[PDB]
Amino acid sequence: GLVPRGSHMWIGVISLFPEMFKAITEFGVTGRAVKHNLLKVECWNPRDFTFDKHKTVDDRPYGGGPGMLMMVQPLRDAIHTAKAAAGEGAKVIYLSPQGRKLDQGGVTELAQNQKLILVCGRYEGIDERLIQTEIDEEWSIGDYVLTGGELPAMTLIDAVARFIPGVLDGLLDCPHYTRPEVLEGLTVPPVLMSGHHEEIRKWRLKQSLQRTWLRRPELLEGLALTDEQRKLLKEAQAEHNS
Amino acid sequence: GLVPRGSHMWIGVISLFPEMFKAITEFGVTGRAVKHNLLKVECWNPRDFTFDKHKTVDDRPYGGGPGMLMMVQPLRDAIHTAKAAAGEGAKVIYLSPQGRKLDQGGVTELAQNQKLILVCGRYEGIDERLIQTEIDEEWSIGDYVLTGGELPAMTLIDAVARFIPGVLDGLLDCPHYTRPEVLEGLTVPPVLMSGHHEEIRKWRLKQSLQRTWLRRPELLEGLALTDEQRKLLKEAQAEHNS
Ligand SMILES: NC[C@H]1CCC[C@@H](CNc2ccc(C(N)=O)cn2)C1
Ligand SMILES: NC[C@H]1CCC[C@@H](CNc2ccc(C(N)=O)cn2)C1
Repeated sequence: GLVPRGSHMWIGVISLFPEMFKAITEFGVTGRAVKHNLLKVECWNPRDFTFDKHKTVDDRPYGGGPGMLMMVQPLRDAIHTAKAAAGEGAKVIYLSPQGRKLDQGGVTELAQNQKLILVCGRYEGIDERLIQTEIDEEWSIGDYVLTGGELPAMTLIDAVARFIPGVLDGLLDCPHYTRPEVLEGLTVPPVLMSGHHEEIRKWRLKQSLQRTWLRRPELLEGLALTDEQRKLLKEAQAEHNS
Repeated sequence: GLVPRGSHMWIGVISLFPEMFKAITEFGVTGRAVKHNLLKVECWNPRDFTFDKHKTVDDRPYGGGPGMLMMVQPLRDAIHTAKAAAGEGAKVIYLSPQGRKLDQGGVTELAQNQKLILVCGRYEGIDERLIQTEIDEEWSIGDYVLTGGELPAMTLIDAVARFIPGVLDGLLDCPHYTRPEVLEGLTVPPVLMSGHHEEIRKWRLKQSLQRTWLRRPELLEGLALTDEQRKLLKEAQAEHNS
C-alpha cells in the first residue's frame, strides 16, 4: 500500500463470535483503516480448538451455582496460538467489569502498543488461573454488564484506532450548528456567522467550559485550567447566575 | 412465536451503517432474543432520506473549523420516520460523550421503556437545535471517543436486553474456576470442592467484597452493606493486612 503505515496496530482477538468484528472491519473509519493496512484485526475462535464431536466451549463451575464458564483447554490453546502469531511484545487484555475503567487517557496509553491481543469472555467468564497465567491487563469499558466481551473489545479497537496517525483538552464538546440558518424557529448564534475566527474560538471554548461545569463538574477538578480558560469559565458562571 | 414475549422491547436505530447492527441481531444471546421476538431492532439510514444525486449526509459547520456535521434534513427525516413507526411512547436517545454516563442502574432505568429510538452520530455530531427539538435524553457509554454512535448504541441494546425477562448487589464478580483441578500448578480453592453450599456462598461473597475494596473502593461507598457483608469485608481486610 501507499498509505503511510508507520504507527500501524495489530490486534488479535479471541472470540466465539468472530463475525461480530465485521462491524468494525468492514465499515466506516475503522473499515478504511483496515483496508489501508493501518489496522489489522485477526480473530481466533476457541471452537476451532476443540476436539470433541460437539465442539464444546463451555464448562461447569467448581462450587456449582448458576452459569457456565468458558472451557479452559480451547480458550487457552486459542490464546497461545494468537500469542505465537503476534511474536514478541503483544499485551494480552481481558475485557470484563472487574477491569480498570477505560477513559480517554487509558485509550491513549493502550494505543502506544503496536500489538494487542483481546480476549472476549462469554458465559460467566474465564477461569481465574487463566487470568493469572495468560492475561497482562484487565480493562472495563464501563460499569455495566454485557452478554460478552466482543462489544467491549470492538469499542476498545475503535477508540485506540482513532489515535493511529492517518486513521482520521479534557472538556465536553461545544454545540455545533449546520444549515439551515433557522431550524424550528431556532437560529444559529450570530458569532458563528461573523467570520471572526478568534471570537469563534473563544465562544466555543467558553461553551465547552460551561457545558462541562454544568453536566460533569468533576471533569473540571481533574484539569489545571489555563488562564484563558479560568476567565471564560468565570464569565460563563456569572452569566448562568445572570 | 411460543416464547413468552410480555416484556419485549422495540429499538429503532438511526444510523449511516445499519449493517453494523448485525453484530447484535445475528449472534449470541441478543441474536436469540431477536429470533424469539423478545427484542426487535429496526434501522433507518439517513442516506435513504437524501434527494441529491450523491446522497449527501454531511454538511459544513457554521463558524468553520475542522470537521463536518451530519446533514440536518436527511437525519431529521429519518428520525421522524422512526418516531412514526414507533407510535406513542418512544424515548429518543442520542449517544455522545456529552451525555449522562451509563452505569448498570441507568441501564435498568432504560430497560423500563418498551420502545427506544437510538440516534447514532457520526462526523462531529448533530446540530444542537436537533438535540433541542428531537432528542429526549443524551447518554454516554463512557468517557472516551469513538468513530460513531453505533458501537455505543449496540452496547446499550445489549445491556438493556439482558434485563428483558427470558433473554438470559453492587460488587465485582468473585473468582470462578472450572476444570482442570490443577492448572499450571494452580489449584482450585478447596472450599469450592467441599460440596458445602453455604460455605461456598459466603466464600464467594467475601471474595467479591475483597475484590471490590481492593480494585474499586468507591463502589463500596455507594452501598449500604448488609450485616453479613460488613463482617465478611472486615474479615477480608484483616486477612489482607495479615
Ligand atoms: N458476570 C458477567 C461477566 C462475566 C465475565 C465475562 C463478561 C462478558 N461481558 C462483559 C465484558 C466486559 C464488560 C465491560 N463493562 O467492560 C461488560 N460485559 C460477563
Ligand atoms: N467529537 C466527537 C463526537 C462527536 C459527536 C458524535 C460522536 C460519535 N462517537 C461517539 C458517540 C458516543 C460515545 C460515548 N462515549 O458514548 C463515544 N463516541 C463523536
